[PDB]
Amino acid sequence: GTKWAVLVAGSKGYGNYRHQADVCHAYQVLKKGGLKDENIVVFMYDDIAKSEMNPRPGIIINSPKGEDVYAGVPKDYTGKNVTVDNLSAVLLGDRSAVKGGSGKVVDSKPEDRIFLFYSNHGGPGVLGMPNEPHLVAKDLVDVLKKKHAMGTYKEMVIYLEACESGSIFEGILPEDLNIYATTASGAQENSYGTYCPGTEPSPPPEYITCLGDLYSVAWMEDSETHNLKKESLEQQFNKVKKRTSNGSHVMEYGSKDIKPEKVYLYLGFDPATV
Repeated sequence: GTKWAVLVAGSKGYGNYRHQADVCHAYQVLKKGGLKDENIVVFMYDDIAKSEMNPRPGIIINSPKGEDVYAGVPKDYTGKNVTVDNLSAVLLGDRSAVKGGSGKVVDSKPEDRIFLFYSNHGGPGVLGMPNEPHLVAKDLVDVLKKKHAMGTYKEMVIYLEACESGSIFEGILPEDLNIYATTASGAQENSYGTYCPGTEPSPPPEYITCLGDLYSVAWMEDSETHNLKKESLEQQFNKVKKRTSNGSHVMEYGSKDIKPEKVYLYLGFDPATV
C-alpha cells in the first residue's frame, strides 16, 4: 500500500508563523520517511516565507537552531485556495470538486494508509481556516465517515494541534472507522506555542513570534530522532503527552486498536535513524 498525508495549517498572518512552520516541518519529516510528494497534499496560506515581517526572507524554521523547513514543501493549496471545500475534495480523492490549487487529492486505495496533521486555532467543535468559512468538527467527521463509506483506505491517524482540540472528536468520532486521532488539548482546554520570546528555550532575538507549537514539535522531533520501525503509536502518544504536559492534556479518540502499530506504517522510516 501507499502512505498518504494531508497537512493543513488553518491560520494565516505572521503572528501565526508557528502553525505554518509546524506544517512545513511535518512535510520534512514525511520526506525523510520516504513518502512521495505525489502523496503529500499541503494546505498552507503561504504568507510567511516571503512575509514583510520575516527577519530571514525565504526561510521558515520550527526550532531555535533548526534547519529551514520551507525549502521543498509542495504548494498544493495556498492563499485563497485553503478552503473547507478543497480540503473535503482532497480528503475524498475527488479532483472534480477541487477549485483552484494544484489538483492533488488523496485518490487512495483500500490498502493505503493516511496521515492527517492540522495545526492552527480551534474553538468548541470548530477549527480555523484562513479563508471563510471555518471548519466545523461535525463536517470534518462527516467527510471521514464518507471516506470510510467509500472504502478507500486501510487505516488513518490524525494528529491535531489547536486549543479545545479534543472537542473536534469527543462525542462525535466513531471508534469503528479505523481512524485513531490524538489532540494537543482537552475539549474545553487551551493548547500552547513553544520556542516563544520570553520563555526558555526561546527563539533567536530576530523572532517576535513562537516558532512552533509544543504538541506538534513533540511528535515531529520525536519522529525524526527515533527508528520508527521500532516505535509504536502508543509509545509516541505517551512521549508527546509527557512533553506537552510541560501544559495541556493530550487526548486520544477513535480506534484504539491502532495504537500498537509501528509509526513507520504512517510516517515512513528514515535509514539514518538506525
